[PDB]
Amino acid sequence: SEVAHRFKDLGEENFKALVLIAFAQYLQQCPFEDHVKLVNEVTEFAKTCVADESAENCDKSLHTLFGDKLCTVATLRETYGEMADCCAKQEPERNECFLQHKDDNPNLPRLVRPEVDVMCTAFHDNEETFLKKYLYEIARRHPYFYAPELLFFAKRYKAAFTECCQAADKAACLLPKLDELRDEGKASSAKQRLKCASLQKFGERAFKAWAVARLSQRFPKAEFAEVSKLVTDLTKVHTECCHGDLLECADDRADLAKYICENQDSISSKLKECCEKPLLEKSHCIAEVENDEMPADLPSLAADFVESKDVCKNYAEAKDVFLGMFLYEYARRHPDYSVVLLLRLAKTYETTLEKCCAAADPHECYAKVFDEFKPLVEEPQNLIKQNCELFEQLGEYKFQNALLVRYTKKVPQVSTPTLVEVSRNLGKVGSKCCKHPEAKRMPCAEDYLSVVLNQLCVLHEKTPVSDRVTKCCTESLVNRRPCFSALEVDETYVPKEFNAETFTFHADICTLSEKERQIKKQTALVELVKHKPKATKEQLKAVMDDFAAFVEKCCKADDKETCFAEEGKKLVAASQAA
Ligand SMILES: CC[C@@](O)(C(=O)O)c1cc2n(c(=O)c1CO)Cc1cc3ccccc3nc1-2
Repeated sequence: SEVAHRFKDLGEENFKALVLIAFAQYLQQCPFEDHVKLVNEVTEFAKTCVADESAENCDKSLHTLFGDKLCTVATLRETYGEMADCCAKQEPERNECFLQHKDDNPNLPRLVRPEVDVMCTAFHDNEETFLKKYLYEIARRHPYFYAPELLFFAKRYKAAFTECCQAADKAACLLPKLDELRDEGKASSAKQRLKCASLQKFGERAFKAWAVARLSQRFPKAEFAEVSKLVTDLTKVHTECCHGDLLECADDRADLAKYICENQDSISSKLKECCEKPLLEKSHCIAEVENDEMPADLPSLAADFVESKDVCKNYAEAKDVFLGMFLYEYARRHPDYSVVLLLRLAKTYETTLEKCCAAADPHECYAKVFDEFKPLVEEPQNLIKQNCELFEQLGEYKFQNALLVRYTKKVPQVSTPTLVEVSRNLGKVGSKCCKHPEAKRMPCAEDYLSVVLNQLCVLHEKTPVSDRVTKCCTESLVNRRPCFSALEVDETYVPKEFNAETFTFHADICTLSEKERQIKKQTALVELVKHKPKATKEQLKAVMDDFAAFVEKCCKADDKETCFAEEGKKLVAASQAA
C-alpha cells in the first residue's frame, strides 16, 4: 500500500498539503473549494489504508487513485477543454497527458494585495482556509514549483500573519515580510522550471552533469564518490517532482537532508547551522548553502587527464565515470566559473578525446585541450564585465530598457508581454550581481541568465513564432546564453506599424502601481521598436522621455481626461516624422 506508506512518512498535514498542490498543479482552473473537497476524500481513504493495508483499493498506485479522483471533476470538458483527454486514458498514459498540459501562463487574474486589516481579518476568520488558499493560488500559477519547498513558504506565510496581525503596527510588520516571500518565491519558481526543463527535454544525463558541477563547487572537500551518491539522490528527487510524483519527491528529499546532516564531516563544514533547523527549514537551508572552502593545495589536473598514458584507457573503461571525475575535479577548483561554462568545458574535453583516441598517437593530439578552454572562459567574462559597466552607468530601469530594445531586435516575432517580462527579468541581473567581485560575478550572472532564458524558451514553446528562439532553445541546453548573445538584429523582420489603440494611454494608468505603470511604458516601447526598428537609439530615448512627461502631466491635468488624446495625439505626429 503506497498511500499508507507515504501518509505515515510525511504525516497528515503535509500529506494533505502536497495532495492539494498536486491537484492544483494538474487542474489549474478548478476552483479552490472543488480541490479541497477532493483532497479531503483522498485523505479519508488514506487513513483507511493506514488502519488496514490489505483493505480495498489500498494497493493501487498513487497516480491511479489520485488520477481517478481528479477526473471526477476534470472530465467536464465543457469547462476545462483538452483535460478530459487525459481522463479518457489510464495510468501511466494519463499522468503523462497531465504533465504535457501544465500551463506556464494560465489565463488567471493578477494576485491582489488587500489592506493589511482586510487580510488579518480574513486570516483570523479561518486560519486554515486562509493557508490552503495560499497553497492553491500559488501552485496553480506555478505548476512546476518545487512542491516540498512550497510547504516551507506556507510555513513562513503563516508565521507572518500569526506574528504581524497582533503587532501594534500591523502593516510595518507584515508587508516587508510578504514582499520578501513574493521575491524569493519568484526566484525559486524560475530556478525549478530550469530543473524540470533539463530533465524533461534534455534527459537525466543533463541534470546529472548539472548536479556534479554544482555540488562539487559547493562541496569541494567531499570525495568524488560522495558527490556521486549525492548527485544520484538529488537526481531521483527532482525526477520525481518534475514527473508529478510529489509525495515520493518530498519523502526522498527529507531522507536526503537526513543523510547530509549525519555525514557533514565527509561533505562540508558549512552545514552545522542548517542541520539544527526544523525539517522544512533544514532542507531549505542545505539546498542553498554557501560553498565550502576548497582544500589548500590541489594538484594540477593536467597530470591525470592530459599527460597520463591511460587517459584513453580510462575513457574507454567507463566514459561516464571518467568524464564525471573531470567535471568533478575541474568544478571543485572553480567556484568562480558558472555552471554552464564548466559544462561547455567538459563537452569540449569529451569531444576532444573522442577525436584523439582515434589513432595517430592520441597523446600528442590531446596535448592542448586546455588551450581550447581559454576562449570559452574569456567570452562570458568579458560579457558580464562589459555588462555591469553598462548597468552601473544606467541604473536598472534604463538598463532594462536597453535590453528590451536589443532583444526586441533579436527576436521581434516574440509576443510583447513575453519580451517585457523576460527583459525586465534579464535586466535584474545588474542589481543582483554587479555589486560582486570578479571571482563571484560569473556564476551569479550566467546561471541566472540561463534561468531567465529558460523562461523565454518555455513561454515561447507553448505557441512558437520565432525560428531563432526555437533553435537556441532546442539545440544545446548549456549553450543557450551564448546562442542568444550571438544573435544580431533580425534583418528579415517586417514591421507592422499603423497603431490604433496600442499607444493610446487611458486614465486608469494613474491608479496602477508604479512598476505596473512602467510595464505599460515598456510595453509601448516594444511596439515602437517592433514596428519602427533600426530607429537608432537616440530618438528612442526621445520617444521615451516624451511618454513619461505626457503621463506625468495628463494625470495632473485635473481635466475630464481628454488630455489622454490631447498630448496623446501630439506625440503620434512627432514620433513618425520629425
Ligand atoms: C498572497 C501574497 C500576496 O498576495 C502578497 O500580498 O504578497 C502576493 C504573493 C505573490 N505575488 C503577488 O503579486 C502577491 C500580491 O502582491 C506574486 C507571487 C509569486 C510567487 C511565486 C512563488 C511563490 C510565491 C509567490 N507569491 C507571489
